[PDB]
Amino acid sequence: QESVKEFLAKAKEEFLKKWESPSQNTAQLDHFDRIKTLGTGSFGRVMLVKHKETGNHYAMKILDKQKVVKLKQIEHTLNEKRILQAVNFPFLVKLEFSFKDNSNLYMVMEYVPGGEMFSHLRRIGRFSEPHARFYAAQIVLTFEYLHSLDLIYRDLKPENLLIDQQGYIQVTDFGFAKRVKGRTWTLCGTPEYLAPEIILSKGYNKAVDWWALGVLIYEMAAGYPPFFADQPIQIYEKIVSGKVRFPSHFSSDLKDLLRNLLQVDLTKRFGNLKNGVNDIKNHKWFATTDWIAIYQRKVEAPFIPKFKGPGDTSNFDDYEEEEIRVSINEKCGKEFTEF
Ligand SMILES: Cc1ccc(S(=O)(=O)N[C@@H]2CO[C@H](CO)[C@H]2O)cc1
Repeated sequence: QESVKEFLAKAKEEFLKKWESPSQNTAQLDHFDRIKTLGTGSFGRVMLVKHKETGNHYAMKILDKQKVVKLKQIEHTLNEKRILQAVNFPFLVKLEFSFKDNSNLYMVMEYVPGGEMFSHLRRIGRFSEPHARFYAAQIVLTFEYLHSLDLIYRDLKPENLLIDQQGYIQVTDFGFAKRVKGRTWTLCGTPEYLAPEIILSKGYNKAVDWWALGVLIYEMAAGYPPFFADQPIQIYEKIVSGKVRFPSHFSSDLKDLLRNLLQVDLTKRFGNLKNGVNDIKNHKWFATTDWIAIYQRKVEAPFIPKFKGPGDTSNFDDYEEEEIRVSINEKCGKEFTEF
């Protein structure tokens, strides 16, 4: 374990140096060609772009400053960029450039052509336990890394897990990630993945990520999430009850792990006990996992996504292609000074 302690100490040193002195303004919009819209939201979109001089493809997240302000996401968007420019881990999508202009904020990330885990999960129905375990191990290591930096991720769900050319996970969307020593209070995340303490408006901590991992593993192995209902209010009632029904095809080890991750009492939840992540890593469901081999990407993946090359968009969906305009006048300059 000294090797792991020293790895995490170095990881924190390197994070803190970038955290304290964030990079800014490392590209500009007219250095890229727009290719395709890969995703949208209420205040931003993600575009496939190509750098005009190098030919490299990237996933460019574009946030409209005026909408970020209106939807009360200022602090969250500053968190997202400051954290992304400071982290470095094999299963996190890398931020290559960031910049802003009169209208928008831009985060230029590596493009992962294999698509969201969500698509592959829905296509296949459910993943076998070995397949879910391969992905789950990556998330465990990623959360060990993030939590050691005092970061809470807060948006684990299949849509945010991209599958790369080797079949490994790259986590995207740090819009809810936050550096938290102690507790935090914001209501955020997708309903099916919210821990009870979020729904109950409590001060919560990194244990919410371990709850979300329980939801993710259940959904991967069953094909649907454990607290499924038609409307958020009904989902929330199921979550706080914590009553779960496991499919009979689940192994006993999987059920036991999930009862401990989907523990309503955060003080009893795996990942949040005295032994921290080691209660998860040492659980019988992970007995076949070589944690070092996973980290080193030496395990052959269950599944390699089909795609033709680094510019292929076939694993992503089709969206209306809308203008990306830049106002002649600066909007919300003060709010985004640090970006
Ligand atoms: C003998 C045995 C080997 C592997 C597993 S396993 O738990 O790794 N996989 C299970 C078998 O097929 C289902 C879907 O994966 C699971 O219940 C269980 C039992």
